[PDB]
Amino acid sequence: NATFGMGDRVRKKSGAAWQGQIVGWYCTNLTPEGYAVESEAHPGSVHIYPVAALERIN
Amino acid sequence: NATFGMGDRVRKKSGAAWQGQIVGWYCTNLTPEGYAVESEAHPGSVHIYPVAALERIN
Amino acid sequence: NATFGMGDRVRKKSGAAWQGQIVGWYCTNLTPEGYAVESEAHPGSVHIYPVAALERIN
Amino acid sequence: NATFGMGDRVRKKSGAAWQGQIVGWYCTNLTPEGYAVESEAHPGSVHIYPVAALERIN
Repeated sequence: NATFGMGDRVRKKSGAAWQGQIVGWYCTNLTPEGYAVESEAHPGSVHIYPVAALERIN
Repeated sequence: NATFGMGDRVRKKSGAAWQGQIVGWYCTNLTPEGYAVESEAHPGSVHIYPVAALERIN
Repeated sequence: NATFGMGDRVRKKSGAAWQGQIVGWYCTNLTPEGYAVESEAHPGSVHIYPVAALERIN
Repeated sequence: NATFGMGDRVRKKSGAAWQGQIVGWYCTNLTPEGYAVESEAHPGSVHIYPVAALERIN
């Protein structure tokens, strides 16, 4: 039901930047569809974001 | 292959504290088995950790 | 010029929760007045937020 | 008493990567000397770390 899948390259749409691959997912009441994204610039660094904060890029 | 599953209550074993439910998972080369945990004290706040940093509690 | 000072007890006003003492500060173009807050529930755990996200409590 | 000052360029020494400018500081019992660092790769993104995790670079 997934907007993204593992390995998709995405970026944060606005505010503080973040860009890299989907490496996981999470689900809470506040964020029913969330993803973990490993930075392509800082290997090993991972942030989690709601789907609405991210967009897929080539 | 999962050490934990969704909804398990866990806590960080040492250093900065964290405690609440598993709400997701992630996988990188640095952390091949990682989990997202929603704080039971601060609803909506989620941290991600490697499995070795966490332990299941009742 | 500080809205808060070290040791003030504050909480996040909305969205994911966070509550505890001011333990530091930071400044970027996106967040020209930001604070570090140590959770009173999870000792050692610290989040940083823009001033507009926080409010002082007793 | 500061190891680093505002604007110093630093990087994380090991594990997950992080690199950019010092933009703040914090102090807790677990981390009596900590810094906020804004990523030079992801503008607006800031992480906090203990001094021992960081090193100054040119």
